[PDB]
Amino acid sequence: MVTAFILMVTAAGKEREVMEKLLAMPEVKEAYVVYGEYDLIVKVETDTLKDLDQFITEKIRKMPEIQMTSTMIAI
Amino acid sequence: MVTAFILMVTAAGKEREVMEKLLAMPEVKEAYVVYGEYDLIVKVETDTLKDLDQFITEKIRKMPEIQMTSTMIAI
Amino acid sequence: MVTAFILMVTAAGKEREVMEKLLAMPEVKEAYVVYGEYDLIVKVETDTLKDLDQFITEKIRKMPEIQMTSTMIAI
Amino acid sequence: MVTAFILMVTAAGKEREVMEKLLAMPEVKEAYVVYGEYDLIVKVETDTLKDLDQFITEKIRKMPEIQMTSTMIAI
Amino acid sequence: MVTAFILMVTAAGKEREVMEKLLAMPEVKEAYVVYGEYDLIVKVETDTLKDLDQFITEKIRKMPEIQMTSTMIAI
Amino acid sequence: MVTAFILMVTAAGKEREVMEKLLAMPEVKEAYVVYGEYDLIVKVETDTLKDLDQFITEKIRKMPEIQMTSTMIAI
Amino acid sequence: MVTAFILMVTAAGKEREVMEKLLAMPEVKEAYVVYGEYDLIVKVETDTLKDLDQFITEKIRKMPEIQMTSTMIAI
Amino acid sequence: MVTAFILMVTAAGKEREVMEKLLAMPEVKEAYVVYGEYDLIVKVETDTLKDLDQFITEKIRKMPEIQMTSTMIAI
Ligand SMILES: CC[C@H](C)[C@H](N)C(=O)O
Ligand SMILES: CC[C@H](C)[C@H](N)C(=O)O
Ligand SMILES: CC[C@H](C)[C@H](N)C(=O)O
Ligand SMILES: CC[C@H](C)[C@H](N)C(=O)O
Repeated sequence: MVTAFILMVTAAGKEREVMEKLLAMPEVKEAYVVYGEYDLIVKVETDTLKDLDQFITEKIRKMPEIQMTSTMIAI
Repeated sequence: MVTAFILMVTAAGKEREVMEKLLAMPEVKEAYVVYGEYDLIVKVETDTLKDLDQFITEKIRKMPEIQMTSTMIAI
Repeated sequence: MVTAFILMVTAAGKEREVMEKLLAMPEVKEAYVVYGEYDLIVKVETDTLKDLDQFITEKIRKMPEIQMTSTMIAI
Repeated sequence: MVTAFILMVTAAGKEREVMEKLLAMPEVKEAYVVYGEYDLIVKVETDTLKDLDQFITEKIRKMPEIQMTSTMIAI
Repeated sequence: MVTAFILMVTAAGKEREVMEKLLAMPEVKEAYVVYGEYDLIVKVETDTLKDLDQFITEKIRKMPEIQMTSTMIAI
Repeated sequence: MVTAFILMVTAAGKEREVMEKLLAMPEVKEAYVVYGEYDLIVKVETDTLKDLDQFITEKIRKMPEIQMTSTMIAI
Repeated sequence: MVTAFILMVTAAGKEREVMEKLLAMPEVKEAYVVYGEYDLIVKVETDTLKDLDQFITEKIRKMPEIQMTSTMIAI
Repeated sequence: MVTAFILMVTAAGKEREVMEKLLAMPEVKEAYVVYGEYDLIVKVETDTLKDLDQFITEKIRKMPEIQMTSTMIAI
């Protein structure tokens, strides 16, 4: 199994709507709007790294409101 | 009382327009146009953290001219 | 209640031992060793902001093994 | 007169003692320990740019506890 | 021969579209979608530096889907 | 007198047109499109720091094609 | 299989000697000294994520000449 | 001809002495001590890219007083 945290910067004022969309996805276990350089922190759990790759490319990167991400995979 | 410093990037030709909105807000204690990656730095104070949350999420991040923000809460 | 995520950098080879010490703290709700710029991601919760201030400055940052912390307070 | 905000990263656990030292300097108008990538924010005011550079050089950079800094001159 | 690595950020939902354009170009030796701040990394080779200049300025930076690039020329 | 170098990131494919506009300004002495994290490097010379401040706010920041800048003042 | 690009900053003047050491490692597929903020780019391939972390930990991070690194896992 | 701008970080208090040594090199066309993240900005010109490669790696980065360099090649 894979557990990872994705830190994201979103367009100003869209963090809440983006968070709600992410929370509705099965891969997403937790999501919070936060203070600092990043706007959202999202915890995801997938069966494989390939699945995590697909979550990033097929879900995250197709959302225009998300601008910059940093992913940290638990080990 | 909660004190925080907010770094902001505004749309081109709008940093003065944003400063004018900021300098009319009760929560804004000081505001400066600065050199660098960010256009402005603003020191704000609210009674509680819940109030800061509302202020930043609603009055700052939804301001049309704002493109990005990074808030540093102080101790 | 205040929720925050602490991104940490520990001295080399101390990640695991630091994590076990953190997991013993009542404020720590989740802790993970991760691959990336940061060595650990820790979810903490306190009753007030003043308590978090105390926990981060007097407990967490005083741990000999911890070199850097970047705390993201949740809205 | 030159006004500038200096963001600094300190050795973990030394931010308060550093802030107190800084607060004792005449050029320092305000100083706060903050959450985020940076640990301290300081507002300084000097008569000239020359004096600002001398300040960070003779005082700031000569403080072992201070590890990294970013200066933002106010306009 | 000049070799360079180009880090690129593309518009949302366009990273595959860009990869398809890149993988049809003679100058592209390898191309990968990557995690992080950048969406793709591409290794290119040209006969001369003047050719690289033309290639990057005209075929890469004018590509409609490209939002930002950072090119690292190799020795 | 003040001499400074301004490093800038521009929208992809607009670096040349931005450079031409800057070169036409009396304050600008040299300008080059460059490889790396920055897209343009511009050398400016003004009578006072106040004039440099005005160049940044009234000229640079009103140009939508310019996205992020870093200014280094000679001393 | 996991493929990743590692960008590194080395002590000034030690980049080539470091590159040669890296090139002697089986996990390293290619390596180049480059212009820019980073001094070296290395492409590595390991069977697992676990092995990638062990690689940078046992080899990369244990090289005194290497001062800073940024890893980008390829999808 | 190849033109490049080298952004440098020197050991503390060595900026001026490093600058005078650089000004003596035929490749160096302009050199300035500056306020900011970098200590010096140096404009250099060589007849070919291969010569610049040699100049930066075998001359510049071998200078004991220089700690970091980020070279931006001009188009
Ligand atoms: C609510 C905080 C927002 C999202 C941003 N991260 C900031 O610090 O300003
Ligand atoms: C109290 C905050 C400390 C100093 C650090 N900046 C952090 O966010 O963890
Ligand atoms: C010509 C280079 C462009 C402007 C950008 N700086 C890059 O490195 O890709
Ligand atoms: C040859 C390039 C060196 C290593 C450094 N990255 C620079 O740009 O100055």
